[PDB]
Amino acid sequence: PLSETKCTLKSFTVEKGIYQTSNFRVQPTESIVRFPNITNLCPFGEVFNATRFASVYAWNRKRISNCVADYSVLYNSASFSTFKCYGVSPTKLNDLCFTNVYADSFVIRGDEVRQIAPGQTGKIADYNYKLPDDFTGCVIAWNSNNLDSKVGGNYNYLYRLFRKSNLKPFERDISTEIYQAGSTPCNGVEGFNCYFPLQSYGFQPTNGVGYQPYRVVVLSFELLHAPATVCGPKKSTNLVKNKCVNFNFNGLTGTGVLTESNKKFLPFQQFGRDIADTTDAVRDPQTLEILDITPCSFGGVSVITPGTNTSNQVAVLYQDVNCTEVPVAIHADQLTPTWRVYSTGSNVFQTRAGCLIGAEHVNNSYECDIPIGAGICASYQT
Amino acid sequence: TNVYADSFVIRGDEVRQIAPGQTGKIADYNYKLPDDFTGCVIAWNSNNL
Amino acid sequence: NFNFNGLTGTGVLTESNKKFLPFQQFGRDIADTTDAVRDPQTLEILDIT
Amino acid sequence: QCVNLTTRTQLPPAYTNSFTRGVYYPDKVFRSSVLHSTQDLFLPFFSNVTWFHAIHVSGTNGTKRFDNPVLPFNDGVYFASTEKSNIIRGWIFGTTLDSKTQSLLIVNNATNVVIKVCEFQFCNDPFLGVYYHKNNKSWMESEFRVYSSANNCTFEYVSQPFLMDLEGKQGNFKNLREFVFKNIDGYFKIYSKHTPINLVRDLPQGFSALEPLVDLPIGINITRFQTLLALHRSYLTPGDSSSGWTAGAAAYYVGYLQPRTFLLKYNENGTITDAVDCALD
Amino acid sequence: IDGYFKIYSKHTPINLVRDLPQGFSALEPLVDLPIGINITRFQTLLALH
Amino acid sequence: NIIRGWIFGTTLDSKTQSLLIVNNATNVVIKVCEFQFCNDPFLGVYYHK
Amino acid sequence: VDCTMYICGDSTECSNLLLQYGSFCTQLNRALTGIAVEQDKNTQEVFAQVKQIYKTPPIKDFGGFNFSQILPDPSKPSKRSFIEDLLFNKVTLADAGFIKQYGDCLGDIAARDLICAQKFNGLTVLPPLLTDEMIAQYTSALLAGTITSGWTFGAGAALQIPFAMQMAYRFNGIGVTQNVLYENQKLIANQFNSAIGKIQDSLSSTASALGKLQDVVNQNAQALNTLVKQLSSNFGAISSVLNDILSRLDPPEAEVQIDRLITGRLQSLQTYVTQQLIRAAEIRASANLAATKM
Amino acid sequence: VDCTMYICGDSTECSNLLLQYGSFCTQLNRALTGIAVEQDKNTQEVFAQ
Amino acid sequence: LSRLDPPEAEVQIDRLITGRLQSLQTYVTQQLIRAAEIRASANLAATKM
Ligand SMILES: *[C@@H]1O[C@H](CO[C@@H]2O[C@@H](C)[C@@H](O)[C@@H](O)[C@@H]2O)[C@@H](O[C@@H]2O[C@H](CO)[C@@H](O[C@@H]3O[C@H](CO)[C@@H](O)[C@H](O)[C@@H]3O)[C@H](O)[C@H]2NC(C)=O)[C@H](O)[C@H]1NC(C)=O
Ligand SMILES: *[C@@H]1O[C@H](CO[C@@H]2O[C@@H](C)[C@@H](O)[C@@H](O)[C@@H]2O)[C@@H](O[C@@H]2O[C@H](CO)[C@@H](O)[C@H](O)[C@H]2NC(C)=O)[C@H](O)[C@H]1NC(C)=O
Ligand SMILES: *[C@@H]1O[C@H](CO)[C@@H](O[C@@H]2O[C@H](CO)[C@@H](O)[C@H](O)[C@H]2NC(C)=O)[C@H](O)[C@H]1NC(C)=O
Ligand SMILES: *[C@@H]1O[C@H](CO)[C@@H](O[C@@H]2O[C@H](CO)[C@@H](O)[C@H](O)[C@H]2NC(C)=O)[C@H](O)[C@H]1NC(C)=O
Ligand SMILES: *[C@@H]1O[C@H](CO)[C@@H](O[C@@H]2O[C@H](CO)[C@@H](O)[C@H](O)[C@H]2NC(C)=O)[C@H](O)[C@H]1NC(C)=O
Ligand SMILES: *[C@@H]1O[C@H](CO)[C@@H](O[C@@H]2O[C@H](CO)[C@@H](O)[C@H](O)[C@H]2NC(C)=O)[C@H](O)[C@H]1NC(C)=O
Ligand SMILES: *[C@@H]1O[C@H](CO)[C@@H](O[C@@H]2O[C@H](CO)[C@@H](O)[C@H](O)[C@H]2NC(C)=O)[C@H](O)[C@H]1NC(C)=O
Ligand SMILES: *[C@@H]1O[C@H](CO)[C@@H](O[C@@H]2O[C@H](CO)[C@@H](O)[C@H](O)[C@H]2NC(C)=O)[C@H](O)[C@H]1NC(C)=O
Ligand SMILES: *[C@@H]1O[C@H](CO)[C@@H](O[C@@H]2O[C@H](CO)[C@@H](O)[C@H](O)[C@H]2NC(C)=O)[C@H](O)[C@H]1NC(C)=O
Ligand SMILES: *[C@@H]1O[C@H](CO)[C@@H](O[C@@H]2O[C@H](CO)[C@@H](O)[C@H](O)[C@H]2NC(C)=O)[C@H](O)[C@H]1NC(C)=O
Ligand SMILES: *[C@@H]1O[C@H](CO)[C@@H](O[C@@H]2O[C@H](CO)[C@@H](O)[C@H](O)[C@H]2NC(C)=O)[C@H](O)[C@H]1NC(C)=O
Ligand SMILES: *[C@@H]1O[C@H](CO)[C@@H](O)[C@H](O)[C@H]1NC(C)=O
Ligand SMILES: *[C@@H]1O[C@H](CO)[C@@H](O)[C@H](O)[C@H]1NC(C)=O
Repeated sequence: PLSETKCTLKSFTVEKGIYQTSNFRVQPTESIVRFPNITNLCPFGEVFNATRFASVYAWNRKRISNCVADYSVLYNSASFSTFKCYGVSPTKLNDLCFTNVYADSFVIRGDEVRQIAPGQTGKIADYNYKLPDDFTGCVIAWNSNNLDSKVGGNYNYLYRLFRKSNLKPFERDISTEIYQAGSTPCNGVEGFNCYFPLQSYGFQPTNGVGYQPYRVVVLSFELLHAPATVCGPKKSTNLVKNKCVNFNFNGLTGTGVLTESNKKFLPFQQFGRDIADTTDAVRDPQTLEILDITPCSFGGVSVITPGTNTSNQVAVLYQDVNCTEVPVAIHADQLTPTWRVYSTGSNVFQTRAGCLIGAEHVNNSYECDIPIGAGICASYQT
Repeated sequence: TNVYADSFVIRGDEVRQIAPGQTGKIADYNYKLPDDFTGCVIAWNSNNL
Repeated sequence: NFNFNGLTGTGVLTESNKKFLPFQQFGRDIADTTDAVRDPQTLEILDIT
Repeated sequence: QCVNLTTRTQLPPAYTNSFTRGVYYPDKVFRSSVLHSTQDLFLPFFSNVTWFHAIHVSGTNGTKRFDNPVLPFNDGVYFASTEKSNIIRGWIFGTTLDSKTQSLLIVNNATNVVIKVCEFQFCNDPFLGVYYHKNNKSWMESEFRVYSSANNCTFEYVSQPFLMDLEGKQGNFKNLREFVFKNIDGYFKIYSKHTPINLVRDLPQGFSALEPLVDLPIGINITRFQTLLALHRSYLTPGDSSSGWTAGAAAYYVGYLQPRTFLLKYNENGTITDAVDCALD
Repeated sequence: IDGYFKIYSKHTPINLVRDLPQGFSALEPLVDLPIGINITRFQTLLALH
Repeated sequence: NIIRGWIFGTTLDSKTQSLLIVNNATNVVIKVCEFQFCNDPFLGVYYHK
Repeated sequence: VDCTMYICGDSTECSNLLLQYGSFCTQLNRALTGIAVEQDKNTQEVFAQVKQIYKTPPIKDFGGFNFSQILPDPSKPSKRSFIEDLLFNKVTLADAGFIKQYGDCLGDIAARDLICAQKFNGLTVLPPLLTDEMIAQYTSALLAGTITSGWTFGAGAALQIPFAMQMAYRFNGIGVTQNVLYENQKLIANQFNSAIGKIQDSLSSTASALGKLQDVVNQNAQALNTLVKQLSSNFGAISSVLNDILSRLDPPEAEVQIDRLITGRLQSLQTYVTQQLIRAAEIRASANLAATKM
Repeated sequence: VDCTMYICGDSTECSNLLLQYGSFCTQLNRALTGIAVEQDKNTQEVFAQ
Repeated sequence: LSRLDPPEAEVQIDRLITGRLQSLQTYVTQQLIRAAEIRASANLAATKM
């Protein structure tokens, strides 16, 4: 505490007085990792080794649940030229759980890959497939030029060229109502100013790169605000109560002291929030117990200092510690804890201002110097 | 100053994994740049060599 | 006319809103006359008027 | 096999105010929106309850006490307890609580509930207990020293497997377990209610009625009974089987039933919400 | 909204005769249906006796 | 149990896909199809005597 | 204020980034310290005016006058007068003379208890140097001083003066002849004794007069509660919670989000300190007048 | 001060974004109100003696 | 709002909102300082009255 005062004041010398210091803090000693009881691996094969992809015209949406998102399983044989995540840094994927997870699946032309991103325009972005402005997922794409290609052209892949308006995010429209143009009434018949709304792709194996077919997978998911049925490969540990710990609960990290709670979460609520929107309770993913999370740091400390040009001894006042040696129960497993002080010395004095450690106490009274508080002062004497 | 050049051959789809902050088998197991990388990266298609 | 698990009587059976505890088969009114029963096959509560 | 615990500090009994506790539903009848007059053996209102304060593990001059005395049954027993860690686990009901006659043993042990009526040779200082710690943080139960032997067993009941929470806790009491035990005409009738609490020192003031729970067809003479508590043992408290133990975080109360008449108030859903002890004043 | 048809609900006992009861409660999330369609109008389906 | 379902959509006609939600006897079915809807759709219960 | 805890409570990455806004965190602390020093000086200037602490005389014969509800009641554990107990009982403080222990917040209660919630966000309250008992001793001394010597208890050695004479001199001061006091001594004493009882009864009945003191207390409480509520603001960030930022983002992205929250939290603290300084100037002015009037 | 109008006068998108630091907008007005109240008291103390 | 899509516009709007709030905070602070001075003047004037 004296050095802390010296650092604060940018000085090697501290004048006699009272200085405030940082709150008393303790460090966490172990980490608790908890994930839901998921035993299965996610259907990476079905998603990336599919016999067929939908045309962009009428894209598919697969729901994903009760599995491990171990993305590394694709490292042995998949190769993706295109990759971009929007709602999360990709380096964090293995420490997170994912929820409300869906995989959109379709085929587009290579020059159209750039139109998938949110905020883009063009015939695909406007008429076939669109992501929202605030998309929170990640996009994967690759050059399937030996799967989706045919010598005479692959005409099983279709896209919409005409619509009277643009699509909203995640919409599909499979209507074949003939497109009318030029205020020229049309009774469903292709002709002047009347078009079938759909067109096919070529995708011959002999075309240049911009014309090769590409497979696009869009992973749409949410993080940290709901129970998850899909999670990364990180292994869990046992949970320790009434200790200062580090933790990871379904991707939500932090530190603090976990205590049992009496809060009653609804069946769909995984996490709670306090009055200033900070998580203060969680529902454990393996057993649905509710635990309150209390910060490790607390209280306050101040230091009673004689001039440092006289003595390097100081006395320390603890704002949240009584120091009265009240008899307590013996926990069977735990040993009775100590006072939240940096050190307990030879002189412990208890007052209304908090307990003071290191100053001798006398029953005398005098003129105030180096005021401590609540009727108490101190001085340096032989 | 303190100038070094790192040099290697990878697959073209993996070029994107060189940038710091990326993941993938190269970014995770073969070669990685730091979060605060202060340098510059150059790459090209040596398809005839 | 009726017989509910041996308890006989006559009257008009209407659906009720009384909530019997899991162990209560029959109820009683203010002058100790049965005025509701729990049906033995489906646990519906019927008032007897 | 059993052992006498020899480290207990000798402390006096405490007494408390029963207030309005010990009320139960008089029959299996649905009643509502009515006041009803009945007669039965009930804990009298504002009665003298013996307080078996039993958490004395604290202090340098330790007061460790594991209080499991034999108490009279009289006309029926009001029993209640407050606990935070599943310590109060059972009872012995009988004549002399000895091998000479049959008696009733009810124990909630880890993973099951067993009720037997046997000629048990009971321990003078019976107990249950949990010991394992250190290699892993799970607590494990292994001690059962209630009786050394038993024979001529009848009414053997075993419940279904379950898991039990053994870990000791700090903080307030969490579980109020209220019971009424009666021995009438061949039946041992037990009524009960489990209510959440957050108290620190004594039986909470308040009112509820207990539900019928069970009727046990056991034809025995119950004159006295004994409360069965579990011990906390660990690496932290060395000693042999008579000394290497601590008291856990639980305590209990005993009152007695007397014939009384009551006015009971049933609300619109048939819940007893209040009562008048007609002989109180 | 944005590809989802969100439905919230609550089921409450009533004993009214003529109109929507006055009172307050909040509905629970129930379900999120991932249906990418344009809903502009709707129709209520009733059964006949 | 008369109010059993809803139709949600564009024109509520066969030209486009729309959402049909119905609570029918014994089950609940939700489908999104190019339905050719009735102008006066209904469900119903008949048998008696 | 623990200016680190308010911003980066229990967060390592935030804590290191926050080191850059260094002398500023310290500057806020200096400003609050200066206020705290003045609050004790103000108390001392108003009450600790005379270092001679006089005991209430054993003689209560101050002419026909009573004064017992003004003077300290020796039968109480307190050193307060009857009127003072009412003043103290009517103003509501969140608490007083008590220290909350860390273990007291290890429960659900931490989220309901504003004192606990403020402490966990680095906001603390310092105890006064002078206690109620010491103040009671100062008012006791002043009363003993003025009841016996009156004007002369100050500006020199105290001189005892008969109470009737003290008032005769006070009347001469106003310009009322001394003859009035002696001729009407019983009237004056009866009017006074009645007036004091009326004040005491008025105080027992209506506490609204104390609203000024209640407001000082409420205003500081509100300012601290505001600092806690403001923690929820995003300030351009994705989320106001550091843990959400740290969980989803890598360092270089997390840093942007963190800087946005640090700036916002700093604005909240700077605003707080400024308001406390303005309020401090106003309380000093009141205290200076109070000291002057004493 | 109408602290919303000053920032997002007649602008919906701005207004919604402005709701996040909402307590602040309120506190600015509270401070101004305190001044405004004191101004009438000052007049009263000087003249209404 | 005219030239930018929402997520880009949000950056630009946040800069202006922060800016405008800082301006208002400055205003309020100055008014509070001036208010202290006017009160002092009023108190002196009241004393002289
Ligand atoms: C917060 O919740 C508690 C506990 O209630 C239980 O948990 C909730 C989350 C819900 O799921 C509840 O449906 C569930 O019961 C509430 O405490 C309880 O309140 C009820 C009254 O609503 C009390 O009932 C009384 O019981 C006495 C004795 O029988 C009667 O005389 C009374 O007339 C009345 O029926 C009940 O005892 C009480 N529980 C405990 C342990 O004290 C709490 O009120 C609720 N808070 C709020 C703001 O709603
Ligand atoms: C500091 O400790 C004293 C000592 O009392 C004991 O420890 C307390 C924390 C509390 O647990 C007491 O019950 C213990 O006896 C406290 O003084 C006590 O104050 C309480 C409340 O008024 C009173 O019930 C006790 O009898 C007092 N005990 C004695 C012997 O003085 C004091 O309040 C504590 N200060 C704090 C926590 O701020
Ligand atoms: C996707 O399909 C490829 C095959 O095209 C799978 O890769 C093969 O995996 C087996 C082991 O099961 C190896 O023996 C083969 O040598 C691999 N083939 C190639 C070309 O590398 C791949 O595992 C499938 N991916 C998923 C997620 O199911
Ligand atoms: C959702 O359906 C509505 C109703 O049909 C569409 O709005 C109409 O669009 C046609 C052109 O296709 C116009 O001629 C009408 O005047 C529009 N009506 C109204 C009330 O605006 C709307 O465009 C559809 N949305 C999407 C994304 O397709
Ligand atoms: C606890 O101590 C008591 C004595 O205070 C023991 O009681 C005696 O036990 C012996 C057998 O060892 C009998 O022969 C005596 O007749 C018993 N005396 C009485 C008065 O009962 C008791 O057995 C001890 N229990 C344990 C578990 O050690
Ligand atoms: C708790 O009591 C049960 C029931 O008495 C114990 O389980 C029995 O163990 C015996 C061993 O001889 C078996 O023959 C029974 O079939 C078991 N019963 C059941 C229902 O499984 C159980 O071991 C006791 N708990 C502890 C911790 O010892
Ligand atoms: C925790 O560790 C203890 C100690 O090794 C395990 O309990 C032992 O189990 C063996 C049988 O495998 C018994 O022979 C020992 O007597 C037991 N120990 C004690 C002190 O009684 C316990 O099973 C482990 N628990 C978990 C969850 O791993
Ligand atoms: C209760 O158990 C005892 C055993 O402790 C029974 O005693 C029997 O006594 C006869 C005497 O002729 C012996 O031949 C038997 O072998 C004994 N039985 C056993 C199991 O040892 C006694 O009969 C039993 N009483 C009842 C009612 O069951
Ligand atoms: C209520 O709807 C269900 C579901 O559509 C009907 O049951 C289905 O009947 C078809 C007949 O072709 C079967 O192929 C399906 O397998 C059945 N589904 C299920 C879940 O059983 C049911 O018959 C309808 N109710 C009534 C009264 O007609
Ligand atoms: C001052 O007035 C008080 C009453 O306000 C007088 O003391 C009371 O004396 C009666 C005697 O019957 C007691 O019952 C009251 O309890 C006393 N009250 C208090 C507050 O002490 C007191 O004697 C008067 N003193 C002088 C000097 O006139
Ligand atoms: C001045 O007025 C007061 C009343 O305000 C007079 O005192 C009261 O006289 C009545 C006469 O009936 C008594 O009952 C009251 O007890 C008296 N009050 C007090 C406090 O003594 C007083 O006499 C008048 N004085 C002069 C000079 O006219
Ligand atoms: C799921 O529970 C079983 C016990 O039934 C346990 O053995 C397994 O390790 C748990 N699961 C996971 C996915 O970690
Ligand atoms: C119960 O009776 C005993 C008799 O020794 C007495 O000391 C105690 O105070 C009584 N307690 C109550 C709560 O009435």
